[PDB]
Amino acid sequence: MRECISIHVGQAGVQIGNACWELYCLEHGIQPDGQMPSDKTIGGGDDSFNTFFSETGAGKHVPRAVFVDLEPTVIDEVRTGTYRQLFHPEQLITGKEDAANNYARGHYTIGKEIIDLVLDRIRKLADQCTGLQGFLVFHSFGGGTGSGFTSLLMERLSVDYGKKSKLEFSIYPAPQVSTAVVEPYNSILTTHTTLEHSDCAFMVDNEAIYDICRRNLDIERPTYTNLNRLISQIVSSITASLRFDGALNVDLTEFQTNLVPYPRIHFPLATYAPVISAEKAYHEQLSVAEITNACFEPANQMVKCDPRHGKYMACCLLYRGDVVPKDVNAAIATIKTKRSIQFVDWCPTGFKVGINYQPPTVVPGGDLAKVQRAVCMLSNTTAIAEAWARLDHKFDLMYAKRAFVHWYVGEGMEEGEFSEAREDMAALEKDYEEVGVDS
Amino acid sequence: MREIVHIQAGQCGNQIGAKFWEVISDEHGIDPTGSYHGDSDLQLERINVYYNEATGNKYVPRAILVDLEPGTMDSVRSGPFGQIFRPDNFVFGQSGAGNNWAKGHYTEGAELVDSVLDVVRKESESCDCLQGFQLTHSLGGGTGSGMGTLLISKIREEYPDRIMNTFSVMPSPKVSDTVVEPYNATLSVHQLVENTDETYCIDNEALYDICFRTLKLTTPTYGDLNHLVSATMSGVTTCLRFPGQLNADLRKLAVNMVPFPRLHFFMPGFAPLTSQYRALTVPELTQQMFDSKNMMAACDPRHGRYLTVAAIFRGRMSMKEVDEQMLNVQNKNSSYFVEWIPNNVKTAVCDIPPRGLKMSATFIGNSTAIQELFKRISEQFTAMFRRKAFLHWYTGEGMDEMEFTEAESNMNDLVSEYQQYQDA
Amino acid sequence: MEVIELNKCTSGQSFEVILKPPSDPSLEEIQKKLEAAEERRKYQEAELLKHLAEKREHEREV
Amino acid sequence: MYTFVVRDENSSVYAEVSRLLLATGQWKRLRKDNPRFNLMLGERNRLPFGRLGHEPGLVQLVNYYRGADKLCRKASLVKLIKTSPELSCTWFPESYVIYPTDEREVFLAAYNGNVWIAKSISSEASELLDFIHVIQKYLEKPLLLEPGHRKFDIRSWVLVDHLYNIYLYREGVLRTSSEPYNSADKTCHLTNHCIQKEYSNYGRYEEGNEMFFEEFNQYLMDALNTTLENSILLQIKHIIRSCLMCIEPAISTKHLHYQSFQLFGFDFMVDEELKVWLIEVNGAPACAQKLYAELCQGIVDVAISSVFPLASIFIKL
Ligand SMILES: Nc1nc2c(ncn2[C@@H]2O[C@H](COP(=O)(O)OP(=O)(O)OP(=O)(O)O)[C@@H](O)[C@H]2O)c(=O)[nH]1
Ligand SMILES: Nc1ncnc2c1ncn2[C@@H]1O[C@H](COP(=O)(O)OP(=O)(O)CP(=O)(O)O)[C@@H](O)[C@H]1O
Ligand SMILES: COc1ccc([C@H]2[C@H](CO)C(=O)N2c2cc(OC)c(OC)c(OC)c2)cc1O
Ligand SMILES: Nc1nc2c(ncn2[C@@H]2O[C@H](COP(=O)(O)OP(=O)(O)O)[C@@H](O)[C@H]2O)c(=O)[nH]1
Ligand SMILES: [Ca+2]
Ligand SMILES: [Ca+2]
Ligand SMILES: [Mg+2]
Ligand SMILES: [Mg+2]
Ligand SMILES: [Mg+2]
Repeated sequence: MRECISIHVGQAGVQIGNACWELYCLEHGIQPDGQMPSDKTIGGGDDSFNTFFSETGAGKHVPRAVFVDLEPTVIDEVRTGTYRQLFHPEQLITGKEDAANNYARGHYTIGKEIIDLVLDRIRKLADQCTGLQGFLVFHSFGGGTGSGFTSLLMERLSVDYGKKSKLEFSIYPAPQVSTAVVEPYNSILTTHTTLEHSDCAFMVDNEAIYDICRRNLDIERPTYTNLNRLISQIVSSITASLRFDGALNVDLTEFQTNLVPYPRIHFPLATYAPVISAEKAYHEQLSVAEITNACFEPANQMVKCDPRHGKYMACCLLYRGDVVPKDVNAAIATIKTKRSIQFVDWCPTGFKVGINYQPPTVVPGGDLAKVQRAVCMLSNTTAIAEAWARLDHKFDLMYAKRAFVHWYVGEGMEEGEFSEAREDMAALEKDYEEVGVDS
Repeated sequence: MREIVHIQAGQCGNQIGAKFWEVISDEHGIDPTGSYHGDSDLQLERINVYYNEATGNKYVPRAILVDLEPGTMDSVRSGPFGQIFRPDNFVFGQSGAGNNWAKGHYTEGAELVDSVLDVVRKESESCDCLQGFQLTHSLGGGTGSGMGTLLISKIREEYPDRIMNTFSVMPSPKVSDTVVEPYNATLSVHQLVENTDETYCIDNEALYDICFRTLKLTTPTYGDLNHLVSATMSGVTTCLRFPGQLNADLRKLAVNMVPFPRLHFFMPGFAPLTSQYRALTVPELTQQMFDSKNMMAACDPRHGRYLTVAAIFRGRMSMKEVDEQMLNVQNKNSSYFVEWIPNNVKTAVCDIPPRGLKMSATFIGNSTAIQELFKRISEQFTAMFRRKAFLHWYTGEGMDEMEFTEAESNMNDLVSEYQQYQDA
Repeated sequence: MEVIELNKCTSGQSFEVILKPPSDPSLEEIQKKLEAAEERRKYQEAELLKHLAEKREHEREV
Repeated sequence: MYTFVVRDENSSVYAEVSRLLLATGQWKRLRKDNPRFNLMLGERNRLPFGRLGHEPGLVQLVNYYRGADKLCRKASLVKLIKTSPELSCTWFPESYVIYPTDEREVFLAAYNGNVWIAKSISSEASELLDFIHVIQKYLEKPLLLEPGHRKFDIRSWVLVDHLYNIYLYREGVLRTSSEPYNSADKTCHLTNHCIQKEYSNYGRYEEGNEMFFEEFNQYLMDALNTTLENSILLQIKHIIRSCLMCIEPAISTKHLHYQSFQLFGFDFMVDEELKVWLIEVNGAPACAQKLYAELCQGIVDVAISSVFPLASIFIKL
């Protein structure tokens, strides 16, 4: 058995961390006080859940997480929340003052002075690992910490663990639930710096989730709680393979292998269904074939884009619940005809599937209704380059007047890191075109 | 804790500062004796931003009261919450400053500043994570204008990585003490362009008009004008004194409001104009707030474009209907926003309304129509300086005509910079 | 439409379904940049304190 | 009141759709690059579809269909009919795709008499292949108009709204070479305003070379004992339906974050046996002169105001 260390950076990474680790506890039956009755090997084991949890002699199951935030306010709520007894006080790391929505202030200025402590706190986890696989890093594109400190951490992690896999869950920035006009700046900047250090990055567009919460849970003003509890389900589907008995996606290297042929193109589009309101009185439970068709509607993607207009390089289907393969290859067979699904010529048109028979867990009292079957599709499609185009235009509008640049330079950055980072994104946009369209 | 140090300098600075503490102390439950008698802990959650704790667990404003004559300060002390203030934090001299910038900045002011910075220093060192400083002052007199900007230069020297924010009242012929007001204010604006991160331009012309042809007051006192300043200052600091989805602080406000380091003079706005039991509906807050008639700075914002905007609605209202109504007036008036700063209008909601209003909206706008203000002062300035009139009051305190030409020159640049972004 | 590596077990199943076939920087380099930024910060601050020092000697001359 | 921008300035017909829009007192125009619009009238080439439908509180509509060039670029139009099963199909000329795919090999399997045509005309392969672009058979026996013995093509305008309702404009145009028809010498072989406004007497047997619908029906009646509906328009409606129902799943904006409408120009040939043929589809068509008012208004009615309501002349297909 091989361990995985999760790293939550900034407000978004920490609050989504909370959403995931609560769900992991509900799924593996771990109580808020760390105890796990079903776990009979006290104080150790090489089970699948031990990939994410370590165990103390007194029987407590302890996340292999580290939480980092340049200000204390948000990790402080973990420090006192329903799962205070879950983490080692040393696992929750907070600074004095945050990065004030400034990439360069999270990377260069404030970043340089907590980086050695965080690596030392991560090291104390790596040392508890008999064969560590690598890291799952959670952060916003838009925060100053989330973008700036994370790319400082992703730099040193390639240095202190060059032979370890690094996966990203990235919150992409959306106006109708956002916090700073300069989020496009921090977005491009951190993506340029972090690219070669991440092997696989799952991008969650906050506008996608927000609209999904509006349309499917009929919530007028979705909270961060609404947003994060749904993000958890998708992260739980993606990680389930690492924490549970299975033969698909069983280590972080398998995510690179199965979803990432071209290494710069490592942003698999996630789709998820069904999202069903728990205040929906009468609800007709949907079928295997129904929830697999949903995986091809834009309105269920974690990034709004039109995959009919690019080419697939890989597709993975992860079901949770009452699903059998017969149900699945039937539904696939029919969808293959009626939908535009075009792979690249040098890739096999096919699906790797996985079924965990445990149906999805929901936070008791939360807004998601429990269902008997759900699916998460992970398709490396080139239509996700739409989200780069969008970000890169917003960056182009401001940077042509140098608006707000002075706040970066003020921290020691040079205007050149701006045009270097945007020249990198212009290449990444071109790679996607070399792979997805014909003359 | 991200504490703020508040400083009020001069006559206008100490009367509006005094009203500010009256207003927000009521909003925070703190009675005139410094004791807290409120009902929610939302009042106490972020209360250390502007208050230090006491021994009797009372609350004392992190406020320094500065003047070059005592006339206003003993009046503040005798006024409403006068005894709330730390008694050592009253720093003052006796000679006055004579509505004369040079006396505040160079002669009389320099004699008193070190003692002011000793209180700054004492107040600053207690702070767990001081964000910076908030100065209230007028620009047309002598203490608040001349000494005020001298304090700002020193504070920047001692604390160059803290944020400097000012509330700065602009002279106007319509509400005027002396004719040298354009001289004093041109000199201060040069200091403020260089040494503040955010300045709120409160124009005395705007406060007068609002008071005349809207609040239907035929002869408005300074207390009528300062009532309007109380309300804007409360609203412009709501996101700082109260918890929310927004973690607003001075540094984040500047990062998001100021694309260019010199263009950091904000036009504030307010609705409804108090001086009423039918609360305003969210489309009324929105239409009024953006009306020319609700700006505290006396520029028609239809004459130039908004670089950035930040608005807060206070009350219990349809969060969604705010978003609906905001995005409406933007896309009915998109001719007055810049197309090259994506998502430059930002909105917030706060469930706690201020006293006596169920629905209110404060607006902070970084508009290029604020060049109308600096043009107005620059015209009044040149009208005298071309004949070197009234200059003797300044050359008798050490200043050269040179220092004036430069301040005239640097402010006409400011007006040029603002003009080049109106067209882009 | 073929099916390969069907994998059963107690927790579920996994398999593959084909529809058609086909035709790092060092620590020192980090420390460099991270310190060439702190120098740029310190330079900018020294220029600030120099312009302020000149204001003092103007305040002293007036 | 609604918001629209204009980004193909020299568009014959959408210039007039943009002008009628202002004139209703309910549509404010913006600069090209202002992103807060309800309605784009986008670029011919490289319209940025990936940036549509991402403005909170903004319903956005665009006058093009992402993916509609499958039908209009004659290269991919042939590939579409050859590759798509819904198009077995015996109303498209025999066509081959060739490069300076491609299909030069089986291009000659049918060569035992053969005369063809190509641009983007000859009877021997060499004369045209030196252009080192598609290759079609030439309609050697077209229908002729008398007196004159004239060729002509048929332009039908077709509008598809955001819901994929297919609207055929009631009014069409014949565009005839108003000179007799021969055999070889290349003037009346290409009959429009691209080998007739410069090379070819420019408006002899009718007006503007534009014989409109009412006249042509009348000719068919007296000259052939049939009508334009029976002999021709049925086959046209069949071809319009077939093409657009074919690509509908590739380009529909039913469950998309923005919505598309688009106006098309189909061009047909009729032979002497009164059979109708598709020549090519035009993604950005210009209208015939006298019809602009009726059609440019019908756009705004069913494509524009349908989505953005305010305070027939088409045939549904
Ligand atoms: N989905 C989701 N997005 C969040 C959450 N919290 C913040 N965001 C988004 O993240 C972006 C802001 O970045 P933050 O994570 O708040 O920044 P930070 O890492 O704390 O960095 P600072 O600038 O120092 O505060 C915006 O797009 C927010 O919409 C969250 O809990 N869930
Ligand atoms: N298969 C065919 N049979 C007979 N005539 C044909 C023909 N294909 C083309 N033509 C002739 O060519 C002309 C049609 O031109 P076409 O519709 O192909 O436009 P085009 O090649 O100029 C591209 P665009 O119009 O978009 O610029 C007609 O006059 C017609 O006589
Ligand atoms: C122009 O874009 C922005 C402006 C301010 C901010 C935040 C920014 C981050 O929270 C900050 O500070 N804002 C803010 C501050 C206020 O006073 C302190 C406000 O009114 C009282 C206010 O109203 C919205 C906002 C974020 C942006 O993206
Ligand atoms: N709005 C407002 N303006 C004031 C007030 N007191 C003075 N002013 C204005 O401030 C300027 C004079 O400054 P003042 O504070 O009196 O001089 P100082 O004490 O030397 O700084 C003039 O423009 C007056 O119009 C006040 O209480 N409210
Ligand atoms: Ca165990
Ligand atoms: Ca003296
Ligand atoms: Mg934070
Ligand atoms: Mg006075
Ligand atoms: Mg034609």
